[PDB]
Amino acid sequence: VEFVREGTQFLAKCKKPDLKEYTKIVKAVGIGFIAVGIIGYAIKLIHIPIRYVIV
Amino acid sequence: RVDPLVVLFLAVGFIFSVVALHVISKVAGKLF
Amino acid sequence: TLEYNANSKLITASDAVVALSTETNIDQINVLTTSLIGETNPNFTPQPNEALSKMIKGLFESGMKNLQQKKLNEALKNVSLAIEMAQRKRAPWEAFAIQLPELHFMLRSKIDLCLILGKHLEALQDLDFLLGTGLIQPDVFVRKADCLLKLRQWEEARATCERGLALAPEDMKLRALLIETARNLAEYNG
Amino acid sequence: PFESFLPEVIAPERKVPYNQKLIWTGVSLLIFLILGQIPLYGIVDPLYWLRAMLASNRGTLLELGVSPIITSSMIFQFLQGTQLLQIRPESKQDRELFQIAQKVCAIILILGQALVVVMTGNYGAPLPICLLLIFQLMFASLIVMLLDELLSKGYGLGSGISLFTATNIAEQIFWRAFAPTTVNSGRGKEFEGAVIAFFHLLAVRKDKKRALVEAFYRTNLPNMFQVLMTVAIFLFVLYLQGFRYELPIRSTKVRGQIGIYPIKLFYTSNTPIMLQSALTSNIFLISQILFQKYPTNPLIRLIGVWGIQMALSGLAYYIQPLMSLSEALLDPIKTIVYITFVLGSCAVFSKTWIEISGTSPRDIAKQFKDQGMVINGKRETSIYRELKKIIPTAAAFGGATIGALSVGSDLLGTLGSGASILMATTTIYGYYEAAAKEGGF
Amino acid sequence: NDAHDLYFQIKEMSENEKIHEKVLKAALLNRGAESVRRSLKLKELAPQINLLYKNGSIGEDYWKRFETEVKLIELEFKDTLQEAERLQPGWVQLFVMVCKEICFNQALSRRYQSILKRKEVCIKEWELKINNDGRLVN
Amino acid sequence: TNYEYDEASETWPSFILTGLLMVVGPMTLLQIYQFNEEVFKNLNEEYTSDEIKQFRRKFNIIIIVGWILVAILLQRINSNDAQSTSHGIALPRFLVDGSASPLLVVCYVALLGLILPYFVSRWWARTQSYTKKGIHNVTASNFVSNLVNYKPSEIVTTDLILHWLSFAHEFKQFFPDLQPTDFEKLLQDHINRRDSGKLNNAKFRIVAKCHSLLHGLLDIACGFRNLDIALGAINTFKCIVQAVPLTPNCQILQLPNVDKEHFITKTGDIHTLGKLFTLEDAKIGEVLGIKDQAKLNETLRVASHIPNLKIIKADFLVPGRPYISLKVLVRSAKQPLIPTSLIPEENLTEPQDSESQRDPFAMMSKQPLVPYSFAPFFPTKRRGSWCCLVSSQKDGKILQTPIIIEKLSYKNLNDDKDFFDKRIKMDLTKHEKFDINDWEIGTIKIPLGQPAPETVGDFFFRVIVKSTDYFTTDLDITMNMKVRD
Repeated sequence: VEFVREGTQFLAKCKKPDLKEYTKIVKAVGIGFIAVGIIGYAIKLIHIPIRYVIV
Repeated sequence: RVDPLVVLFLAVGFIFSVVALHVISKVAGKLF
Repeated sequence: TLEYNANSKLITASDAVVALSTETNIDQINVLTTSLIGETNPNFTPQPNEALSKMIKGLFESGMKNLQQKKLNEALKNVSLAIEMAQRKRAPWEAFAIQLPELHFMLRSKIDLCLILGKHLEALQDLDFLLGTGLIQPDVFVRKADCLLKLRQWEEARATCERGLALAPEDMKLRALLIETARNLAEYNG
Repeated sequence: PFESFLPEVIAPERKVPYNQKLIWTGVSLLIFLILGQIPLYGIVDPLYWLRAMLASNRGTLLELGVSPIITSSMIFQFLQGTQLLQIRPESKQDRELFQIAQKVCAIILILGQALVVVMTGNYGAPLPICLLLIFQLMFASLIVMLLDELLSKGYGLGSGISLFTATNIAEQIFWRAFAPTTVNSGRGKEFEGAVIAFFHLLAVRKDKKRALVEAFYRTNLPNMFQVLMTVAIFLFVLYLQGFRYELPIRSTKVRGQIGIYPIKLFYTSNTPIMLQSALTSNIFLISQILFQKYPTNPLIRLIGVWGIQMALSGLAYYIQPLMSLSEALLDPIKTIVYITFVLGSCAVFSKTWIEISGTSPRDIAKQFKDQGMVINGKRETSIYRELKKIIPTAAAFGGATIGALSVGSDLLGTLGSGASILMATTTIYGYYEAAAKEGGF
Repeated sequence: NDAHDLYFQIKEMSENEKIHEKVLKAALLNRGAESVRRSLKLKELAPQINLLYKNGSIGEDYWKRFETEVKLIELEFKDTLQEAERLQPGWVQLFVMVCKEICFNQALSRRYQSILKRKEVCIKEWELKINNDGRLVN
Repeated sequence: TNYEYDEASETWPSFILTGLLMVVGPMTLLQIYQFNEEVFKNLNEEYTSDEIKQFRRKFNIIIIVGWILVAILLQRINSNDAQSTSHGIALPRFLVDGSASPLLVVCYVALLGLILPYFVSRWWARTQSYTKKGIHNVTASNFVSNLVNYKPSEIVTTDLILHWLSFAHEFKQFFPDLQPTDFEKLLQDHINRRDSGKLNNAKFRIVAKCHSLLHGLLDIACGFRNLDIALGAINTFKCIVQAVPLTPNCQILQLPNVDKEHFITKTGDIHTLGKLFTLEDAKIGEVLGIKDQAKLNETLRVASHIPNLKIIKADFLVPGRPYISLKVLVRSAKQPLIPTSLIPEENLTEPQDSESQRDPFAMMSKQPLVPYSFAPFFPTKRRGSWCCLVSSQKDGKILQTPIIIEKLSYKNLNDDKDFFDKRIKMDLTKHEKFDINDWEIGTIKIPLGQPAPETVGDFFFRVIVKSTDYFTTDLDITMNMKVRD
């Protein structure tokens, strides 16, 4: 039960983000992840009919 | 020795070559 | 192009319009060959000449004697002639650390003479050359500030006074010059 | 050391700005991703785990993927860890020889693996087609290796392996969400994507009070509730990224430098989870192979028995992940032993990795003595004792939190594995924080 | 903007016009002086060009052009020394010092000659009114 | 596997519907979710020439269209009549098996073989040729090749810097037909307030582009640790901004409407703004020769607003890296001189907080921007600037790049405190409207950029702060660092 005690002590000693920082971080992460995923999805989609036609 | 545009041109040539080989092999059977 | 004279051994540019670098190099080659004509030894030495230095000192003394006679008009001409001779008829390959100090010492006396006589612009230009060629001491900044204020350049006057104070701040004349230039500038604005 | 004259991309002499780096990252990613859809020409042992972990798919030019590069790098990393190569930083020629040896062994490894797969694969034994097919794979692996070297030299935001893995994870998450494909099983054509089928049923069925309850649960195909769980866990793990410990530090060789040294919670998230996943995949592989080859034996039955395929009543049965709450309430001791195993595994893996990779508190203390930096409000002879009281506990708690998030995602049944999501988030947050500490658009 | 080809032109003209022999040595000393001056200039300009390059405000081609010029100047100087040796037997141990002095001396000579032209620029720029004797007449 | 396409319009309508909704919705929600006085921006447009106006003039529907197309598709869906698993795709049938079987594939082959590599190559060639400062590469090469073989004999004037500028390469792409001599002659015609005649649309463009080139020259000159050419650069930039030739009495010729043939001939003792304002109000009109009250008011109102600086307190600061601190008092050409003693000394001091200690320049980053300049002959509109450069005093070489400050408070110039005039000479500091807390004090900080010497003693420095759009009074002071350890 000492391990969770030290964990709680460490989290109380850490720094939790505020709103103005949390919103900026979430905006950046969301836009980056979406920009990667949408490209992946579109390139996986477009190549179905072409790979069908040429093959 | 090699610049980034060289690598990009190599990749584009490779891809276009494979696609052209597919389309020629397909049209060969369709025409004859 | 270029034409070669026979008897004068002087290379002259026969073209109509030539750049400045070509002219300077041609003049340098002319002076070099003119000195090599007189210098007879095949292995010439950087050792300075003697008779030329003696003539230079003789002309310098002849000019300085006019100050003892209080002849303030011909002494300047004599010193100018001595400087011209020491600059012209001295071979270029002579030692640097012996041709520089003589020129500096004579030019300082010439600056003092020209400033006392009443010519100013020539004094300012001589001071600027002497200060740019590698000699920075409070014996120059005072006279430069004096000439600048005399021919009415105030911002540069304060600038040079401050640079001068930035090397030997314990002087008693730089501070008076700073006060006077500050007053003149406050009048020039106000 | 030997003579080597082989192609390689050159690094820039000056630092490249943010935009010329971002555009190159994007275009390199687009090329690598198009290289993954086009099928081979010579076509006329399914390993789902290895092809999902190594960013590879069968039937395309990218069937090999980054596996030879990563295995060569791992081999040389292990050889350097065992102090056999005795690489010394006092010389640059040795480093050049090592980095060129990496490539000259990677190429022959690609050749060997490709020969193996063409000799054993399901393509067929029946020579010009064979040389064409081996040349195709050779050229594709060469191009992907050049792309890796380029993005690693500095023209790109980071390495290539992590970026490609995050790309595959995000692509799979979106494809499981907005899938346009349909299936017809008695009832009719139904969309395989959550939002697509949701809106389709909202539009054409016109019976809302039933359409909502039918589309929200969807016990057979992915639904919107799983999407809600995924976005919730995403926001949670993103909020969990800012947790860090900050101690004040100052310099002594040069005075007037006051600063703060951060100690985060997600120290080495990436390695332990993929290592443990590889081990579980290998164990499942070997257990299935032995159960197929041998009908029954004492040790064969004890290691694992497969049933309805899934393992049952065996050591491999315990290590398998839980599907839903039904299996959880069915056998509590199984859930207990599985949870303890998955937590202890990530804990010990984090510990051995922080001990091997050279990020030990003694190493940090020695590095501080090198830089001369000292704690702001503490003495010099106590810095190592202070790192001993912070680093191990932080690493252990981070590993435990990663394990807890993974088991929670697996029990909730999200669209993708929690390990994949956390890897994607931490690797993209690395890029974000690098751009922040550097400063750019 | 160089005095290298001038020596070759003088040599070619000597090949036909039968000019005196000391003019050749004069042109050679001129070429040597120019070479030593450019060598010193490059040696003293290297660090600041390097800083402007590492700052990222000059491009990439000029850096290599500079590095090439570094060795081109040395090659030219070596060829000039070889030509000097060919010109006179046992005349290399003194030529270096003679060149080292004439460079500085003619540098000072040019700086001093510039003042006659420099004097009227200030007149034109400040709109002074100076009569003879160099005094001010308001 | 092997899919089957929708040939009866059964699935792709909903596909396009959701694909449009998922991009429309964010747009709709984003749409529904959503100091420094300048008096020249109004007076400038009245005195500019008409041809310059002609030159300066010469050189959301997605939401609604998406909503309406979504409505059309929704109505089309509503109008339709609508154990092994059969895989199927949502794309229609004629996109893959109709008469357009080669169209799609050739379009994709084009988009992969032409548009991508060609565009990448063009963008690479466009962003690889430019230097970080914002100028071409050939221009920087020319500037450095001109500063390298530069004798100390030639005195830098305006003409030499113009002769360097007419060699720029960005002037060739604009007009590949002209020659450097034409560019030099054009710039001469601009500075002397002369008319080009036919090439006005070229002269205006080259003058408008001259700014970035002069900034590049200034930066490289400061790079070579050569001061005189930097000073010449700033002076020529003043000249080109104001459209006036550089002479002794220029501070009074920078005015809007003054006649040279009258001013130079009548008087020869008026050289600057203060000496000008010392005269009476009618005497100013009499000497300047415009004799028009409606026009004299404008020239007085523009001559009473160009800012002259003054030092109040400047000293070193020694953090891990030293940085100089300046305390200037921005004033106009009319306010009399106020002593330093009456300053309450409160605004001069700096509050010591952790945020201020971490980045002291944060406080300077707060002050407002500078207004629009008064450039009736510059083509565009320019903001004022202040270029500060530091120099040593032992040899006289610049030792860092010029830090170009931009933010400053010109509040002390406003027409509110017109009672504070110099022509009253009645000890106006003891007035009822005088508030020692009302006079604002700007602040400029220059990072020293070089490590402190390890020796112990006196070391002199010199900082210059020249204006870049007017011909006002500048700063030139010498401060010394007394390292003691």
